[PDB]
This record gives sequence, structure tokens and C-alpha cells, in this order.
Amino acid sequence: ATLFIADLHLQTEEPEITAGFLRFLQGEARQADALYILGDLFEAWIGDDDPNPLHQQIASAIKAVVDAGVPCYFIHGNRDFLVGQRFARQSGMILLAEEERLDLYGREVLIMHGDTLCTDDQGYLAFRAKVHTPWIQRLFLALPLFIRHRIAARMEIMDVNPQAVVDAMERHHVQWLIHGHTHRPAVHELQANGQPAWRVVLGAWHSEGSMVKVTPDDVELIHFPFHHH
Amino acid sequence: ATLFIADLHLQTEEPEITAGFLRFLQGEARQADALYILGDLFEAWIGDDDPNPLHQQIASAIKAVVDAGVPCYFIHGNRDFLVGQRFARQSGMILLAEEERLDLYGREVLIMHGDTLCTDDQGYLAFRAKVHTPWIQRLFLALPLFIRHRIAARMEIMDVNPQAVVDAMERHHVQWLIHGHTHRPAVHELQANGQPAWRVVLGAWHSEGSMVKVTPDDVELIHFPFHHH
Ligand SMILES: Cc1cc(C#N)nc(N2CCN(S(=O)(=O)c3ccc(NC(=O)c4cc(CN5CC(CN)C5)ccc4N(C)S(C)(=O)=O)cc3)CC2)n1
Ligand SMILES: Cc1cc(C#N)nc(N2CCN(S(=O)(=O)c3ccc(NC(=O)c4cc(CN5CC(CN)C5)ccc4N(C)S(C)(=O)=O)cc3)CC2)n1
Ligand SMILES: [Mn+2]
Ligand SMILES: [Mn+2]
Ligand SMILES: [Mn+2]
Ligand SMILES: [Mn+2]
Repeated sequence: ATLFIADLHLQTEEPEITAGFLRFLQGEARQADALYILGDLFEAWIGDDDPNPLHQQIASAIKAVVDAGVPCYFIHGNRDFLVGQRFARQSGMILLAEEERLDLYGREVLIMHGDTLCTDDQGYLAFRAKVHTPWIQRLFLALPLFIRHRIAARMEIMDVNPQAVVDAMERHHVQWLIHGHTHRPAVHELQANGQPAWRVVLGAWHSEGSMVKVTPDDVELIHFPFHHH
Repeated sequence: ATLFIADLHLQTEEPEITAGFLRFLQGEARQADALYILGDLFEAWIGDDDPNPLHQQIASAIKAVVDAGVPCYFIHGNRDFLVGQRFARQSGMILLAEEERLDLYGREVLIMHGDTLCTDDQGYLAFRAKVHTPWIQRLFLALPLFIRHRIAARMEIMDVNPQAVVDAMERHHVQWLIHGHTHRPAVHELQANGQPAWRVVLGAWHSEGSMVKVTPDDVELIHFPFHHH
């Protein structure tokens, strides 16, 4: 049971989601082989030096799971691309690249956030290009926190381009893609590498949580309500 | 692990779905405590005397699960309201009423197909009234098969009315509703009986299968692709 979650959008204004996530980490995650968070863990991020107490509660909760012997990994989303090595160290999470090919019990699965598949939004992709330029990140991060805050203040999700999906799955020569970003949880069948292929999409956390569970024989998208209190 | 499925729409034209369902019965269902099929098992039904070979393949498959010690139950959908005691006997399924209150490990859950919640479609509800009138059923069933076939030949699903949902859950004084019909798989939070309540909606089988799994502590909506061949 390797688990994948994404699009939690954690924030001070939404304690119910935080509580749901902690319940998950304390419970489900402990039994897993591993946990991958495929981005948008946080609703926003202006750097690891944010003293926001939510960041340390979450880091602790995740580190307790790493310490229990369950490795956690993180791929950045569009919201939390500035999560850095200091958060990694406090949470014990390992930071991965924007695309990764896993070998899950012999099954080869491409994981990403999914925003890069959304090639029909020039708007977003121009933005992403800039905020992913390292010197623009280093610049922003060197501003005083209170100014980073002011900047962020001012600041419908386009769905994936079908071709971009195929291309990605072909580049990795894979039959399996898990991603988030779009907040449209679903299982999709398609063709890639001349064969049947599946794109499994995670949901955002608000009413419910969602995960993907990958076992030797099965791949399941699971929704769960926040009922267990 | 009590399981709920619905909206399979089984038919000769869709062998892939049949194969997916058989895989499920041979696999997942065997480990369950029980299986509830909440309607639209079949795309159509003109009476238990249909010699359609698909009907006997399915009856056998389900009966093998009943025989393995896993009780199967059926609530009619809008498509297969004419499933009768002869199919029940051949499949070993027990036929339930349009609404049922289960006690699942101390948790009280209302199950139905869901069509009765769709009170905004007069069209459909007028139709349903008539085709559920026993003498209109007895009439239709007494016509020669070939004429039933001719009749069926000529023959967007409206979503649930939010109030009808509340009313149903209030009538049964329940915090949990599982249903199908709408083909919009999801978990929904609402208020009923002055408290948090959840409506869990199953999906139709085409790309994927879906189930709801109810355990002592958890209620999960699960999508799964047809990958395991
Ligand atoms: C390195 C650096 C520099 C500067 C500066 N200087 N600022 C930062 N921020 C750090 C991150 N924070 S943040 O966490 O608060 C954040 C804020 C907004 C987004 N925006 C998008 O991701 C985004 C954006 C668009 C397109 N932009 C064009 C149009 C603007 N006119 C819209 C469309 C959709 C979106 N997403 C789908 S969406 C709908 O989820 O937001 C992302 C992160 C803000 C400051 N970083
Ligand atoms: C007892 C008896 C008598 C007679 C007669 N004599 N016929 C039968 N049939 C047995 C069942 N078969 S069936 O299995 O082939 C079947 C066919 C159609 C439906 N129709 C609906 O369920 C239905 C219908 C509408 C509304 N009707 C009004 C409008 C018609 N002008 C549309 C809207 C939506 C629908 N559903 C959501 S939908 C979109 O899924 O179909 C159901 C079962 C047909 C014969 N039974
Ligand atoms: Mn998101
Ligand atoms: Mn995103
Ligand atoms: Mn249906
Ligand atoms: Mn139906």
C-alpha cells in the first residue's frame, strides 16, 4: 500500500481539513509502505522561514510518520513551489522532481502534480516559467517576510490537454499516471505506447479526502469523508 | 467489508464490463461480508423468462459468491425494475425494498437506487409510477417475449433534489446514505437530524468500476480501472 495524495490546500482558515489530514497521517499513513504528496499540500507558500504555526504542526505530523518507518515524498504544486530543503528537514519529507517514474511492485507509474499537462493555459504556463526561474525565486525569498506577505495578498482550474497526457506517458514509456492539480478526481482509460493506459486523478480536500492506493495487484482511487471524530 | 455497487448496465454489447464484473465477483466480493447491488445491474430487463445467455452467466457468477458464504442483495434501478424472484433464485440474490436501513457494524446507513430522490424530473417520476404499478407489470410480462422485445426497442440523468435527500435521511433518522442512479460518483457532506451527514454516490461501470466499502471505522468510495487481465 503505497499512497498518493494531493491538493490538500492546507491553511489557517480551514482547520477542519488540517484535522482530517492529521487523522490520516496518524492512521492510514502509518500502515503504508510510503506516502507521496503530489503538490498543493499548502494553499500558499512564501518561503520556509514563514513562522506560521500551521507549518510546524504539519511538519511534525509528517515527520512522526517518517520516524515510524514510512517514507514521505513531495512533488511541488502550483501553490507551493517554494517549499524548500528547510521544510524538508523539519518534515523529514524527501523532495522529488516535477516528474518521477516509480517502480511500484513491478508496476511502472509516472507521478506528477499535473499542472505541466495543462498546456491550454498560456496564462498559467508563462507564470510558471517565471516563478520557477531560480533567480526569480532567490530574489523573492530575499525580500523581508512582511513584503512577501504583501505581495502574495493580491495573488476554475484548466484541465489537462489530452495530447500532453499521452506524450508524458510515452516519454516515460508507462501505462500508469497519477496526478492532481485539476481537482477532478477520476480514473481515465487511454492509449499509450500502443497499449491500454490509465490516468488516475486525485481530488482536492474540502468535503472529503482522497488518495490513490497502489498494491501488487490493484490501483484504486479512494474518496473518504471527514466522519471519524 | 460490506460492498455496494450499482449502475453496471450489463449488456451483450459491452462484454468488457461483464468481464470486469466477473473479475470483481471472483476476487473482491469473495472477501466481503456481503454485497449490495443498488440497481441497474442490467441495461434493460423485460422479464426473468428472457433466455439471453448473459442473464445466466451473471446469475451463475453471483450464485457462486452466495455459495461461497457471501450474501448478495439487490435493489431495483430504473432500468431493471422487472428483475423478479426467478432471477433471485437463479442468482441466489435476495431482493430488497426501494429503501433499506442497514446496521453496518453499529453504523446505520440508508441504501437505495437513488431515482426516487430525483424529484425534479416529473417526466421520469410519472413513468416510474406507471411501470411500478403491479397490474401494469403483470400485463407487460404476459405479452409474448418477441413483443416485449419490440416494445423495449423504442425505449443526461437528472441529479437528486437536495431536499428529497435530507427528507429521506431524516425519515430514517440516519447520517449515511449510499445510492447510485445519477452516475456522478462522489462524497457529499450535508446536515440531517441536526447533525453532519454524508451522501455517498456510486458511479456507472464503463471506463472503470466503483464500489463503496463499509467497515467498522471507515466508509470509502473506490474507483478501480479494468486493468487486471
Ligand atoms: C518566485 C515568486 C515571485 C513572486 C513575485 N512577484 N511571487 C511569488 N509567490 C510565491 C507564491 N505565493 S502564493 O503561494 O500565494 C501563490 C499565489 C498565486 C498563485 N497562482 C497560481 O498558481 C496561478 C496563476 C495563474 C496565472 N496568473 C496570471 C494571471 C495574473 N494576472 C493569473 C493561473 C492559475 C493559477 N493557479 C491554477 S491557481 C487558480 O490555483 O492560482 C500561486 C501561488 C505568491 C508569491 N513567488
Ligand atoms: C411494466 C412495463 C410496461 C411497459 C410498457 N408499455 N414497458 C416496460 N418496459 C420494461 C423495461 N424495459 S427497458 O429495460 O428496456 C427500459 C427502457 C427504458 C427505461 N426508461 C427510463 O428508465 C427513463 C424514462 C424516462 C421518461 N420517459 C418519458 C419519456 C418518454 N417519451 C422518457 C426518463 C428517464 C429514464 N431513465 C433515467 S433513463 C434516461 O436511464 O432511461 C427504463 C427501462 C422497457 C419495457 N415495462
Ligand atoms: Mn490544487
Ligand atoms: Mn495545483
Ligand atoms: Mn444507471
Ligand atoms: Mn438508474
